[PDB]
Amino acid sequence: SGEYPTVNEIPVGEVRLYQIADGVWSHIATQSFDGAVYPSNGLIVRDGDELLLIDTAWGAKNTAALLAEIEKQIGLPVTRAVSTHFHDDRVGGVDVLRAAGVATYASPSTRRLAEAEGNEIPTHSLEGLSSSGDAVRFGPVELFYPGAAHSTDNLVVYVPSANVLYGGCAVHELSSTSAGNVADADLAEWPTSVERIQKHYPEAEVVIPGHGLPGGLDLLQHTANVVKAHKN
Ligand SMILES: C[C@@H](c1cccc2c(-c3ccc(NS(C)(=O)=O)c(C#N)c3)c(C(=O)O)[nH]c12)N1C[C@]2(C[C@@H](CN)C2)OC1=O
Ligand SMILES: [Zn+2]
Ligand SMILES: [Zn+2]
Repeated sequence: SGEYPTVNEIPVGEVRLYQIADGVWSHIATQSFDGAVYPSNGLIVRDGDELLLIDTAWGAKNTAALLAEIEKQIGLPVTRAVSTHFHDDRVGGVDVLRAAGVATYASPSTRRLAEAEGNEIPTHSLEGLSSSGDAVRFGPVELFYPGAAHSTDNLVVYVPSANVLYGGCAVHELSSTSAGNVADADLAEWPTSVERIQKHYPEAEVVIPGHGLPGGLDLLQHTANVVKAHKN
């Protein structure tokens, strides 16, 4: 009924959308992994009479449900998708997208990691993102590579029309006490990568984490704090 939707409010398999700003929504779904249930976010950005999708809904059936939810709520076609790192909460569902006629994109780093680990593989390579601090335009967003953090390949996405910063899994929600799933992380580089984000996007108004509630710029500092403390 209007609040940001949370893990116990979304059965696995169902997707909800949340309006962030004019022409910007997040998508929220839930999935089981290793016997626990987790929420996760992605982004939808209006691109004229089409939509750009950022990240899958964490699984094939969730991603089909995402497409159906977008058709219900928005009614414009998803034409392109970008995955912001190689994990299943970002690429699981790319096969569904690709069979729905969505052109799927990720960095070469993400593509290599996905292939090596047996995750679904976006079709198209995003060049120009291989050095920390790199940025490229993609439709109505800017893609930015901050350096290694949650994963070595993680990208962030900025919506300049709305000052929306989608941090993906390099950014944690304010209620987080722990640094999430750190299996593939670089805890030592993570704070430096967050500081690059802070420097590059000082006018962000909304910050969206990869999992959990959006907020403001404080999510960035909070993330740096929790990662440093976890590493400690
Ligand atoms: C698919 C993905 C994955 C799965 C399960 C949970 C998470 C989480 C995560 C964990 C705790 C959280 N909150 S909590 C402490 O319970 O309160 C929250 C929240 N909100 C989010 C994240 C994240 O932090 O981004 N990602 C996850 N994978 C899997 C894996 C690849 C590797 C195996 N080779 C392990 O690494 C990874 O990230
Ligand atoms: Zn991840
Ligand atoms: Zn994640």
